[PDB]
Amino acid sequence: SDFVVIKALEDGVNVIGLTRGADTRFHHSEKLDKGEVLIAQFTEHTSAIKVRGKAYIQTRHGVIE
Amino acid sequence: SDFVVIKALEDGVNVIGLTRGADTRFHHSEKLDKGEVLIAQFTEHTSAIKVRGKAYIQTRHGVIE
Amino acid sequence: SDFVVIKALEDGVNVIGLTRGADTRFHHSEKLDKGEVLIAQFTEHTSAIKVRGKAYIQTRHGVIE
Amino acid sequence: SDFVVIKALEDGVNVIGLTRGADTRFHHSEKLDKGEVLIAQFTEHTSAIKVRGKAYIQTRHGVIE
Amino acid sequence: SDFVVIKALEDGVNVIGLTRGADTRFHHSEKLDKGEVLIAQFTEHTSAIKVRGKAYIQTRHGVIE
Amino acid sequence: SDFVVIKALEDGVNVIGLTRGADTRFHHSEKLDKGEVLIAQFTEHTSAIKVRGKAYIQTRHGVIE
Amino acid sequence: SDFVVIKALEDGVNVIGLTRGADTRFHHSEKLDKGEVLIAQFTEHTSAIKVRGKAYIQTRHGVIE
Amino acid sequence: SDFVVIKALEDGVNVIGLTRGADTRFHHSEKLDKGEVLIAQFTEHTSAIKVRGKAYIQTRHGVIE
Amino acid sequence: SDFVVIKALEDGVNVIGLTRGADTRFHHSEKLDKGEVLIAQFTEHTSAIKVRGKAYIQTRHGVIE
Amino acid sequence: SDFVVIKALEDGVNVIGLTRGADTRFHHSEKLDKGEVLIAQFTEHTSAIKVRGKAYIQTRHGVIE
Amino acid sequence: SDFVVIKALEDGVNVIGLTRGADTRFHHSEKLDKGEVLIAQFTEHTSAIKVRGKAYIQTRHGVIE
Amino acid sequence: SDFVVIKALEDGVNVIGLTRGADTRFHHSEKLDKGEVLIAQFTEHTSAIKVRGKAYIQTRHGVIE
Ligand SMILES: N[C@@H](Cc1c[nH]c2ccccc12)C(=O)O
Ligand SMILES: N[C@@H](Cc1c[nH]c2ccccc12)C(=O)O
Ligand SMILES: N[C@@H](Cc1c[nH]c2ccccc12)C(=O)O
Ligand SMILES: N[C@@H](Cc1c[nH]c2ccccc12)C(=O)O
Ligand SMILES: N[C@@H](Cc1c[nH]c2ccccc12)C(=O)O
Ligand SMILES: N[C@@H](Cc1c[nH]c2ccccc12)C(=O)O
Ligand SMILES: N[C@@H](Cc1c[nH]c2ccccc12)C(=O)O
Ligand SMILES: N[C@@H](Cc1c[nH]c2ccccc12)C(=O)O
Ligand SMILES: N[C@@H](Cc1c[nH]c2ccccc12)C(=O)O
Ligand SMILES: N[C@@H](Cc1c[nH]c2ccccc12)C(=O)O
Ligand SMILES: N[C@@H](Cc1c[nH]c2ccccc12)C(=O)O
Ligand SMILES: N[C@@H](Cc1c[nH]c2ccccc12)C(=O)O
Repeated sequence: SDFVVIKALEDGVNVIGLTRGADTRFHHSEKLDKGEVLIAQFTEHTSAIKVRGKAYIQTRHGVIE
Repeated sequence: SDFVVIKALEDGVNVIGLTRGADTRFHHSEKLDKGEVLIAQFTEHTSAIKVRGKAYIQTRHGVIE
Repeated sequence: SDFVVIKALEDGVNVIGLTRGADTRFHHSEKLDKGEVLIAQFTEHTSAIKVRGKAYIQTRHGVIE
Repeated sequence: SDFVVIKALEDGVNVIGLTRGADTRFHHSEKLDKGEVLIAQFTEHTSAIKVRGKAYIQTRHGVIE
Repeated sequence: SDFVVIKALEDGVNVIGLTRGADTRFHHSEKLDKGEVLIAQFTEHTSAIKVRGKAYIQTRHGVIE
Repeated sequence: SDFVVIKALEDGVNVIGLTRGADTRFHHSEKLDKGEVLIAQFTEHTSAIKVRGKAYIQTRHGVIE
Repeated sequence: SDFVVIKALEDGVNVIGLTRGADTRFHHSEKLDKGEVLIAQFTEHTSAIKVRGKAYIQTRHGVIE
Repeated sequence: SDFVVIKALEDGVNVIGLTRGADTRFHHSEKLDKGEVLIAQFTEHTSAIKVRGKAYIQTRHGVIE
Repeated sequence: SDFVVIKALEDGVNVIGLTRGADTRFHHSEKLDKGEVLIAQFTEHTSAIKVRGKAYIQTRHGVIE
Repeated sequence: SDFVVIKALEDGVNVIGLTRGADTRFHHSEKLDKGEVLIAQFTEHTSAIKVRGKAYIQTRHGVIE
Repeated sequence: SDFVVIKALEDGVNVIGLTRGADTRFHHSEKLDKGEVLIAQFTEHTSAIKVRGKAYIQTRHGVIE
Repeated sequence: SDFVVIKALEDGVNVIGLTRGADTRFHHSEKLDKGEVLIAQFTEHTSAIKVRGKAYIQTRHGVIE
């Protein structure tokens, strides 16, 4: 499965997993402080990922700066 | 499954998931504030995605803005 | 499955799904207003997609405008 | 399955599906007026596609102008 | 399955499908007027395609004219 | 399955299918007149193809003339 | 399965595995001192990886520093 | 299955199929006169191909001139 | 399965295999003298590899030193 | 299965097939005259090929002469 | 399965196979004298390979000199 | 399966097959005299290949000499 790389560029960045299925809700919010990184897959339970806060992101489709 | 990357360039960008199957209706609306990102897959339940609001988008076919 | 990216360049763009199978009818018309984007897969129920109105389109085979 | 992209360059363009199987006949004719686009797959029921009228076409093998 | 793109450069171009199997005979003749295009697959029933008339052809191996 | 493209450069070109199996015989001879094109697969019944006469040939391994 | 390469650029770097499944908790924290490298897969039990501390990271999508 | 392209550059070229299996013998010799082409697969019954006489050959590994 | 190449640049480089599964602990420590190389796979039993000591490392994602 | 192309540059080039399995012995010797070519697969019965005599050889790894 | 190429650059080079499984031990040491080459796969029984002594090594990830 | 190409550059080159399995012994030594070529697969019975004597070797990972 595909994954995304998220580096926080400030404190309090939020990486949020949305549930896979007919129901869509937030199931987890991971806090990243400045400089911390989360490398997160799409999975059986996560089919969309939301990022709140200033972050540098890499995916297969390129960079978000 | 393929995914799309949506960066909101204004508050209130709406990412709308349309139901897979014989019938087509929206099943989820996810709102993004300016600078927020949604990385969203096509899934068993979502076979089309509509984006309303000023956004920067990446897919396998490149950039749409 | 393949997907197409359609950005409306004017109000009232229509993205129309044609039924997969022996019969061919329109099963859904998605109206896009100017600047809205639809990212739509080919699916069990949709084997052809018609676009009416001024639009910018990306597929695996390139850009249409 | 492969698909083709057809943009009408004049009114009254006709995209015609030919039946898959031992029998070959037209099963559907889709009319495109100037500037309209059809993105159409090969399918269980369609193994050849005929285009009548002035059109710009993209397939995996390139462009017809 | 592979497909071929045939653009007629004169009226009456004939695209001829030859039967798959131990026996070989034509099972279908599709005529194209000048400027018309046929996009045709190899299939369960068609294992060779003959083109008669002045035409521009694309296949996986490139252009034949 | 692989296919070959044969364009006759003179009248009376012969494209001959050889039988797949322990035995090898000619099962079909397709006559091409000048400018005609045959696009022919390897198949359950054809494992070698012989061409007699002046022709332009494309395969996956390049051009023969 | 995909893997990530993490080189600690200071003492006390923490590479944290998050549990695969409906629930998300930290199941392991691997402490890296300066110059140590961890090469870690995504696995049945780990579907997201968090990195705290100054580190140089390689994944399939590029370098993070 | 792989195939080879053989063009005779003189009369009396011989393309010979060797039997697949524990037994190795010639099962077929196809005569090519100057300019004639044989496009021949490896098959259930042919696991080596011998060419006698002046010929131009293409395979996946390049050209023999 | 992927593998990593580790060249020790000093005596006593430690290549440490971490257990695949719900639990994480080291199951093997392999020491390398200066100039020695270990080429090590990810496996049923090893889902993360830790390297301690000055080393030159190659993986699919490039060089880490 | 892979194949090799062997062009003899002298009379009496010997292409020798070695048996697949626990035991290794030659099971077939095919002789080539100057200019003759053998295109030979690896097979159920042949897992190594020895060439004796001056020859030009192509394989997936390039040219050996 | 992947393989590695090891050329000894001095006498007494040691290529050592480590056992696949929960248990890790040396199961074989192959001695290479100057200029000798071992081409060795990863296998059911070998999931890590250790090289002692001055050697030139090629793997899919590049060269160790 | 992968294969290697070995050209002897002197008389008495030895290409030695090592047994696949828990045990490792030499099961075959193929002597090559100067200029002879052996093209040898990895197989059910051979999981490592040793070369003694001056030789030119090609594998998927490049050339050894
Ligand atoms: N529960 C939704 C989540 C989702 C994925 N992609 C989306 C795009 C738009 C809206 C919601 C989604 C699903 O699995 O389909
Ligand atoms: N329910 C439709 C949604 C859809 C996907 N692609 C489309 C293209 C056009 C219109 C609707 C659609 C389907 O699954 O097929
Ligand atoms: N119902 C048709 C729709 C279609 C797909 N491709 C086409 C091309 C031409 C005409 C119709 C079509 C089918 O599934 O086959
Ligand atoms: N019914 C035919 C349609 C067709 C496909 N490709 C063709 C080429 C030539 C003529 C007819 C065809 C088939 O499925 O085989
Ligand atoms: N009936 C033949 C048609 C054919 C395909 N390729 C050919 C090449 C030569 C002659 C005939 C053919 C077959 O299926 O095999
Ligand atoms: N009947 C033969 C035809 C053939 C294919 N490739 C060949 C090469 C040489 C001679 C004959 C052949 C076969 O199926 O194997
Ligand atoms: N338990 C979650 C962990 C996870 C993976 N990717 C994520 C993205 C965001 C939040 C949590 C996650 C899962 O397996 O799905
Ligand atoms: N009957 C042999 C033919 C063959 C293929 N490749 C070869 C190489 C050398 C000698 C004989 C062969 C086989 O199937 O294995
Ligand atoms: N036992 C863990 C080991 C592991 C792999 N990748 C990791 C990343 C972070 C922490 C631990 C790990 C697992 O198999 O999942
Ligand atoms: N009978 C041996 C032949 C062989 C293949 N590759 C080799 C390399 C070295 C020595 C012998 C071989 C086998 O099938 O395994
Ligand atoms: N027995 C171990 C050997 C091993 C492979 N890769 C490793 C990395 C580090 C330590 C040991 C290993 C295993 O199969 O998993
Ligand atoms: N019998 C061993 C042979 C072997 C393969 N690769 C090796 C590397 C090192 C030592 C021995 C080997 C095996 O099949 O695994």
